[PDB]
Amino acid sequence: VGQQYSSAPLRTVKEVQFGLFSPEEVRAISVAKIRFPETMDETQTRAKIGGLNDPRLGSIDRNLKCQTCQEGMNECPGHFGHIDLAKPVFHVGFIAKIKKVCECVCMHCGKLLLDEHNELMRQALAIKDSKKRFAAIWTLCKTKMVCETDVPSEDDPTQLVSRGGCGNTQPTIRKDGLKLVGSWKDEPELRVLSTEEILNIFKHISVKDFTSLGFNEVFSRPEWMILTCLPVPPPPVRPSISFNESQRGEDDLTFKLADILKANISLETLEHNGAPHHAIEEAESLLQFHVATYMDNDIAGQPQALQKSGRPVKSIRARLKGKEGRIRGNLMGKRVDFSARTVISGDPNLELDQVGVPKSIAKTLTYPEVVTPYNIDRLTQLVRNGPNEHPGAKYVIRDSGDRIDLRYSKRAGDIQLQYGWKVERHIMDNDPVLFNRQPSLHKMSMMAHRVKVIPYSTFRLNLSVTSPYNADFDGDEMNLHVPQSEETRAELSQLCAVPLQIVSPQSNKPCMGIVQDTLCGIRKLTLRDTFIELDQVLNMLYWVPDWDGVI
Amino acid sequence: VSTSTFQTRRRRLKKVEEEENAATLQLGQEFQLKQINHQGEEEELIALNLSEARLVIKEALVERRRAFKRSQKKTREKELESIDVLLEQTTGGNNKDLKNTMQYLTNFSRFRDQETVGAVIQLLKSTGLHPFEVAQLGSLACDTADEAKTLIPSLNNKISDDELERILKELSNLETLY
Amino acid sequence: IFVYQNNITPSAMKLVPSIPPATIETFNEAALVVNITHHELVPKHIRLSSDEKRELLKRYRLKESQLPRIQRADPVALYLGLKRGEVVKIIRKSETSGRYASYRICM
Amino acid sequence: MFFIKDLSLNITLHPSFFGPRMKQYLKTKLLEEVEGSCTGKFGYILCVLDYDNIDIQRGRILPTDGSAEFNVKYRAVVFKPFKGEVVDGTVVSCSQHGFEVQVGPMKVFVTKHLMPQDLTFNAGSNPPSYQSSEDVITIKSRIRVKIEGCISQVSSIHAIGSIKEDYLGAI
Amino acid sequence: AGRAALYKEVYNVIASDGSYVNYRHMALLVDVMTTQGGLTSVTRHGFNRSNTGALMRCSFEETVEILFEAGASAELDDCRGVSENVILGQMAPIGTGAFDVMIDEESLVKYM
Amino acid sequence: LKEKAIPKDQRATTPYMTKYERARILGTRALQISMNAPVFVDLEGETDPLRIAMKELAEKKIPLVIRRYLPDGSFEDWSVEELIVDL
Amino acid sequence: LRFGEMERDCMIAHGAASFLKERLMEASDAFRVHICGICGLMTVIAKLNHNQFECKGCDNKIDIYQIHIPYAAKLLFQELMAMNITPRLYTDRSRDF
Amino acid sequence: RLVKALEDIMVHYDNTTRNSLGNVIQFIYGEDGMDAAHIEKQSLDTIGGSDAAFEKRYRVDLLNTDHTLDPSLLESGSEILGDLKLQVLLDEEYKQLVKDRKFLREVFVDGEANWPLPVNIRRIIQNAQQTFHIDHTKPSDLTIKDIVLGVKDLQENLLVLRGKNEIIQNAQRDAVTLFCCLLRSRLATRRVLQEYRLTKQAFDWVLSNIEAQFLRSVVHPGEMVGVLAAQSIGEPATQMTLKKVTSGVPRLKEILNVAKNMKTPSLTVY
Ligand SMILES: [Mg+2]
Ligand SMILES: [Zn+2]
Ligand SMILES: [Zn+2]
Ligand SMILES: [Zn+2]
Repeated sequence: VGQQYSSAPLRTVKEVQFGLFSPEEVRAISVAKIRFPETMDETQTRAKIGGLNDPRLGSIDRNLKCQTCQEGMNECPGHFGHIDLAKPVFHVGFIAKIKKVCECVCMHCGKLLLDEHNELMRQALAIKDSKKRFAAIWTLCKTKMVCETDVPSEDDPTQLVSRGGCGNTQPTIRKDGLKLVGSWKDEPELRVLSTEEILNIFKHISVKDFTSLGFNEVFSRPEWMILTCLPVPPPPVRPSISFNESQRGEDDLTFKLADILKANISLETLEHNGAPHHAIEEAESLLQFHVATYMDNDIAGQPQALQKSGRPVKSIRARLKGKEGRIRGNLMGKRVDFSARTVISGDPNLELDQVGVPKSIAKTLTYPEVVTPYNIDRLTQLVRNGPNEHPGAKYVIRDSGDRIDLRYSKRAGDIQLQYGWKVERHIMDNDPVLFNRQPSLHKMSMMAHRVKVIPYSTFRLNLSVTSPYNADFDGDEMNLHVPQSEETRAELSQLCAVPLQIVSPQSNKPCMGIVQDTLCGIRKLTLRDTFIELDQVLNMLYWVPDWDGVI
Repeated sequence: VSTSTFQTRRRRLKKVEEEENAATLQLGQEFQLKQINHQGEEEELIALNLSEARLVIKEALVERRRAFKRSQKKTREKELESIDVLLEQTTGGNNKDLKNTMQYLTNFSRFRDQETVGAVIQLLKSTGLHPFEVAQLGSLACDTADEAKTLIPSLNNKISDDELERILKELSNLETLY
Repeated sequence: IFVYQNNITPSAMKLVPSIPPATIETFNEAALVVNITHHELVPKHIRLSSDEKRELLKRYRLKESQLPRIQRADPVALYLGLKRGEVVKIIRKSETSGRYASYRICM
Repeated sequence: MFFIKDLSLNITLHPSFFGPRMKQYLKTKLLEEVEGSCTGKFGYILCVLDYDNIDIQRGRILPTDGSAEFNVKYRAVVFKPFKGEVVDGTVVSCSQHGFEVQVGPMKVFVTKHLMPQDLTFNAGSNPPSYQSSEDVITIKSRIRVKIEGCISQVSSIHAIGSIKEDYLGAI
Repeated sequence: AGRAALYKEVYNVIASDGSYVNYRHMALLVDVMTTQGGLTSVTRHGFNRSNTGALMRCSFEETVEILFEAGASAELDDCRGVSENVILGQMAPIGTGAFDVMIDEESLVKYM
Repeated sequence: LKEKAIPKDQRATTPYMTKYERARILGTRALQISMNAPVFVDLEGETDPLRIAMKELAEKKIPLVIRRYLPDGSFEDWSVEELIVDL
Repeated sequence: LRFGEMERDCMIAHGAASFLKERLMEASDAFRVHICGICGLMTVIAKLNHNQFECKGCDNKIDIYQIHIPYAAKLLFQELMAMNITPRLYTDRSRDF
Repeated sequence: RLVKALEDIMVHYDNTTRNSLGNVIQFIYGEDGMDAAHIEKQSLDTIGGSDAAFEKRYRVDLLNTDHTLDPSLLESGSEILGDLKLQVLLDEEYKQLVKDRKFLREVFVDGEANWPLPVNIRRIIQNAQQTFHIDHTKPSDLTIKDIVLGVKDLQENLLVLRGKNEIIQNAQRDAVTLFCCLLRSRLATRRVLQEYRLTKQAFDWVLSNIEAQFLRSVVHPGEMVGVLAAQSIGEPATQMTLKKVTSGVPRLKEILNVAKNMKTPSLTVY
């Protein structure tokens, strides 16, 4: 979806490279230069200001605009803007690793707290693997706390050789809320760890040191854990549910970005102006807050920044969050088209795999059958028959990515067809469907059935496939899905068939016996006592479809 | 729908670097001597001088006017219009480029015999210069190196004044008349 | 092969793995009172040559990584003086095939 | 100068043409897509080579639409010009700020001030020309040109150049 | 002997109830529990930690955090797996998609 | 690397057709036949590409090669000509 | 109607890979994007009419690729970019394995 | 949780069972390469019973006036009495029955004979029985060279893995072992004629039907093992509506979590 041709060569994704956004990679992705916390209104004139949402990125309203690309909404993805912070500030969920990295390196000088001049260390250096290498190194040198200049070489403990200069003691580090703290060692000396500082420190660490310490020269270098500018999320990331006109409807997310921007301007206009220097920092701890809040707002540091009404605001981590969240709910299954739920009842007469489907649905649901010699007659027939005669159709689709409302268009009872077109038609009898009854506990709750189109408003099925899905008749509701690709109905009809799962590879046995009425009487009848007579017997014989035709 | 070639290096993200070109022989990373063949076998550079080209096109377009009928089953001046005919059937009808170049070549070639041509080739491919240097030398005329290596900068120190001198002397001999 | 009765000096072992090539294995009496391998619930594991190993690797197309693994201080592993890069051919019963032929590298 | 390289091509195909001349249509379609073409990479793809031994290879059938992709292995004659390079060609058009020359499927362009510090512009002629002591460049004249720069563009390589150096200019 | 006791017990869980599971099942479960080295638990601390497609991993509890640690440690997903593909709506390399299909230049001619 | 090709001799894997393979091939075919594809059988009276390709298999006339992949990074080419159908 | 996790697993069991792909693309999400071949970032300026492409700064008008992928994941990626992690998707592999 | 551990585990194309990474789990699914559907519960008649009845029912000795078969059974039966060339086989075969019983008695200490086994052979010879309408009052025609030399062959044709390499071959054998044992059990020579009542045809038909019905039951490389088996311990579990030790549901959880601090930890000293 996102129609109309594309000169673009199609491919598929083989690898996903997870790296970290460098301030310049952003400061280059970026079209627009976000400076204004006002969405739009050109001093109140409905539109947008060259500041936030579409200074030159995605667009609201059904109007083509968007830096040249036009195209318009459905088709357009976001185009990113950037936000230059005042002074560098911390990432939220990278802060644990920031601490655990500060603990392994000498600040002020920038290097490892251990070389190949120490076997317990050099032996962690053999540990090929980021996660446990970094781990062995952090466990290893979080104890060591002075910037050694000289170590006992692998000869003897007498002559210590020299490796790196400065020695300035390492302050043992503790975290507090959204700040870092050090204490250089009678009595310690507690000093706060300032961003810009820590930054510069990371930023003077050599490349090999990078590497061995779980960091990647091109896709993820330490500096980027401390943000300079900002990834400014294009419009439909944060979509405004406007109410016609003269209102708005913006997103909590957009309001948090306007909030951030605000805070940033506030700070900035103290570093140009008359700085109560140690009141400037009193506002930097706002930037540091919000930028951490728009990523995450459920930390340990209680303050769960609400937004004017009690609403906690939904930090981004909350959209990806488990169940219902993007992944456990949108990308691992979703709501979908060509589907149908209804009350199920049982009929003792349709072949195991048949499935009684009401008119209202053999009427509602479309199969897109293509336009081809063996069917033309049929297809046209339906078409003229129109979306109301039971065996009708609903849309014709032209080789020009163009639909036809088979209940609207003037040319209703007209249109000849076209070799290479598409009839979206009603649902015929013996058709492949993917019936199923959640909860999904095995193959046997999720099978394919041949359709039998019928009256009344109830799904109908075979008593003895009651145990596979496991549905009583106290009023159970069931799901139905419809094929779409020919080969879809293939996979369905050669794999998912209800008589394919008569023998279960779970207990190496049948999972679809006879039941209740049936069995109960199959016994009442089997008996020695049970002698039938001509009249009835005959009715019996005929009752059986294959009966060779012999008494 | 794009078109591919035989040597993709890693998308190291590091976009920058790839230099510009000159008669320091410096070509794109698509035209240096060592380039891998189609069956995977390393192979030198295929830089063909004028004429050598016209012959290539004529021929491979004759095997084309041949194959284009094997399934049908079920002199300067003159070459001009003869080939303005060959193309007239073999192309698709849009190669303004390809026809143009046919004229250019057919008029500016120095040789027109699969014989004299070869001759030249086995003459030049003796001083193992860049298959380019070769080519240029094999489609542009001269008298002294003073012109030669001036118009073909890539030489200069590579092949001596008097030996490139001989090679010129020989080339104005093998110069197929018109 | 050295057997200790109740314990060895925490600095006496401090000079075990510092005599290449040959190696050095501590052991406890009470750790050898009964046979590990003779318990009903174990099978036979088997040492392999570099050739047997590289053959298993080529005929299954496996990389070292892709192979199942066994600890080093696995009781069984000490039993056979297992080393880093070595490989056992576990071999056991089966209520489905009678015999199943397993493999493990050493951690 | 002219080159010859091995290349390939991702060509996709509808399940209609799964008939028995499929091969030739693939050939054809390739020739459509490629012949006379131009990129920044290689350059003016002139004509394919060796129409007989065109490398097919089986084709993989795409996951949903019936179509099938073929990676046509082929090889062709092509043409990419360069900086500092010398080539001579026939003139094609003339202005006041200079004159244009055609070489191969491509056009080199020369500006006035890329000509002799004594070469003159005669627009009082027909067709327009450039005058000098002995030289008289015009509509058709053949000239030796030093290509000074290439500029990739859509489906055309264009360029600029000079005749100011020695041993350069008309012939 | 581990894998063993392991099964036995997992088994008395099922046979205690009186049910029938066919060896191969829990047998597998258990081989997965053991192979990698010792006892790997069916839990977030457990198997999730390993090396699967980062993406696959983050369809299990520890989302955001995974993705963070993953993007820091320069991870690179093979995508050779269900969840991975699935997220990218590509055909999951399973059975009905464990193999490519081709037209055959040659044999196509024989059939006319 | 194209050296990832297991030559048609020294071949390895089941000569029979997997239910999976089959469903996917029958599919592919019916899908391209409803794509105005060329048939290679006589429609003894058939319209539905499912029935069609079914009766294109029973006459193993289907220009198709299953390129099977083997973990590490290999492939074996098996044409429907080649395979069998116990299934 | 919803078709998720548990269902996805059942259909994995039947092993019908394609049916999945469709049920969860052409029967729901679905969507087309363009990506650089240098940075898996959906940075392409899609000139789907005037036939130009580009993601300047990455200075590319040439090596670019169309790709089908559920819109939901289009979003997820933009979102993980919001949190400053580049999920650079690629057309081909290098690790081989 | 369960499922999310084995999603990507399947039978890759060499019948190895592996994960998305490549790491192997089972080397050959169900340690046999077989598929739960085509599998029914057959009885191993070689493992139970008294050595008395074993000797009786399986022993074939030509060089004996009471132990050779009564020519009523086999046609060429009196022109056999004391044949040194055949007794060479009969004894080798019967040596394999010996070896078997004591191998099966090794694996199944329980003594249990009734088991999950591919290819129903109990019936395949009933279908045969009433399919050729053979009579329990007339003579066979198979040679005792035929019988055991045919069986000897059928065995081989029960492939499961294919490579041309010793590792592979052997491993294969491993796998087929048990089934084999059942084969040798019910295609035994005393059986064929004394119990069943075969004929050249009948026997050759049974030979073939066994073979194919074998290759059918093999696991299809593709099948989604992981998700399979998983769904199938989740399925019986959800039905556990809950001997004084932690039983079921809770214990189960304990287990999956890597039960460290456990509830009822009995310990059985034999
Ligand atoms: Mg109920
Ligand atoms: Zn746009
Ligand atoms: Zn220092
Ligand atoms: Zn880019």
